Amino acid sequence: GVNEVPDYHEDIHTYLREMEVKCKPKVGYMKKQPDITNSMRAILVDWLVEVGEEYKLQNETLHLAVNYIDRFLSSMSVLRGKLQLVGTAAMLLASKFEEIYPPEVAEFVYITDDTYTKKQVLRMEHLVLKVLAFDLAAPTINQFLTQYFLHQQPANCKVESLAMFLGELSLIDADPYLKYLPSVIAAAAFHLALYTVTGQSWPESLVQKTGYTLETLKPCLLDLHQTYLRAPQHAQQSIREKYKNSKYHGVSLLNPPETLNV
Amino acid sequence: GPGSMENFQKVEKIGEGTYGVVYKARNKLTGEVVALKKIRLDTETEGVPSTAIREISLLKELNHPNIVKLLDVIHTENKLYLVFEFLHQDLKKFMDASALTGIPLPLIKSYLFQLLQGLAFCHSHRVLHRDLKPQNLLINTEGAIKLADFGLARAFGVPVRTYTHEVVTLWYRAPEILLGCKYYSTAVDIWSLGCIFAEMVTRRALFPGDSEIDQLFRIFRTLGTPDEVVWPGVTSMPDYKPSFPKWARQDFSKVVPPLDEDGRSLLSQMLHYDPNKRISAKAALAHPFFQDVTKPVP
Ligand SMILES: O=c1cc(Br)ccn1CCO
Ligand SMILES: O=c1cc(Br)ccn1CCO
Repeated sequence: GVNEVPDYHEDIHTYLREMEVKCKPKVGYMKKQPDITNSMRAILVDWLVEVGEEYKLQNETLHLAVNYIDRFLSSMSVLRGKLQLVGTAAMLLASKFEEIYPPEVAEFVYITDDTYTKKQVLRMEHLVLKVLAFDLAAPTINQFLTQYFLHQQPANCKVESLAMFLGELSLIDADPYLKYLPSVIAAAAFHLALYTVTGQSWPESLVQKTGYTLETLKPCLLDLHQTYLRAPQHAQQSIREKYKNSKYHGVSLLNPPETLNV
Repeated sequence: GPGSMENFQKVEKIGEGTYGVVYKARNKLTGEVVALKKIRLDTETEGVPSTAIREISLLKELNHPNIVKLLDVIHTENKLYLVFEFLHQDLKKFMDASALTGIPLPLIKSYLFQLLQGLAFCHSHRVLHRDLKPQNLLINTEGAIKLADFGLARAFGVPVRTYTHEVVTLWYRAPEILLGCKYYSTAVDIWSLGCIFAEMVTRRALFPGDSEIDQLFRIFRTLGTPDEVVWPGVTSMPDYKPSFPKWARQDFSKVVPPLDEDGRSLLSQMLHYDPNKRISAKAALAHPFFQDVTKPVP
């Protein structure tokens, strides 16, 4: 019905496809950052995952924040001591954009363990807004996922949750996910989830919608499949902890497939 | 961005929201008349307001002839200036001051047709307006009308999630919001436009309630109290009560007597109880009511 916006879903998908390209971070920016590394970024994102669950924020908010951060670090060089300040302001902006009830600024100061002042958080807020030129309505993995989900016959909540989980895992690791668009990671994540839970494969209807095939998804899929296998070993564990929860059907306890068969 | 306050000459104050004041101003270099919305941050303890973050980010993306244009944003440390295209009037002032003996049917038709184009463009770009009312529709001297005030607007996902409740000025608010529904969608904007359509014909609000429950009752007394047949799920809705009086649907020619058959049809499809059956902006553009549409000036 109207909740799935029959008359606009295609227009919207097409628009999101054009926007994800505009909102894309620079693939190679971490090499151009003198003082920070993929590893430090992973620590930040893992922390923002914990912040999101402590304040019971939407997953969309988490995804937006990571988008803001990566775009910011694409043109602005940041000392390791200030990385958290960027992340905090990102999360604040994303909260004000997507949340009904965003946490107050003071709560954002609080979670930084008084590493930063409210003035520093607010001034960084302004800086991020300047650097992004207010361009905050960014397509996320989630925005594509929810559309792809409409193609399950029938809906399977384990599939949905597992896809969300895999997509979130991809936020942690700039290498190699910075090089894939949200629409493509979402596709890879949906197929892996679907295959893992039901044995089924990326449906023809989504091939029609997206123009993507298992052929075109294969690179990303291979990376996502590795990320899923080694997730119990990753240094960052907050997403796995969150997906043990019943809200998400405890999908982090599901076992990864050992092979994909193409 | 590409601009500084030095180049504007303030002319008069044209408005005032809860964010601050709007002035009509003039670009001293180009000649352009603009509206400056000032948003004060220095006074702000919570940094840049979410209302402004949404308005700017969403309006940056919406270039359409029936959506007011955000021309620029001047971003000081103490103040934020939104530069907008200037339009002389809103539809509310127009209906009150010059439409004393009515808006002619050609102009009603032109206005509704433009509003649907604007709204269709919003929905196609995953934006809900959530405050369509005559005060927020701006008219120029050329006969254009444009959706304005995107401070209550929202970027949606497909399918939609639960968003803020009690959105939309009460008289323009859809039953599905009034009944506390978990989810609402593009249909809430169509309802508002339906109310506005009627309001352009009569020059008076269609459902001027003084509380949530009075709004519902005035709607029910006009369209009939909905049941499972007209609106599957209604009786399950969180703020549906079985004790609701059961009013008969009045024939639609009595709701807006001056309206013709095509008009009545279009109106009925905008005010359908069931958000799933309610007509979309995109579909409504094809309705026979518009068969002879032109763009007359006020
Ligand atoms: O100091 C911090 C804090 C967070 Br949270 C993330 C990254 N860094 C850089 C050094 O690890
Ligand atoms: O308040 C005004 C007035 C004019 Br005229 C144009 C834009 N705005 C801001 C809301 O759109």
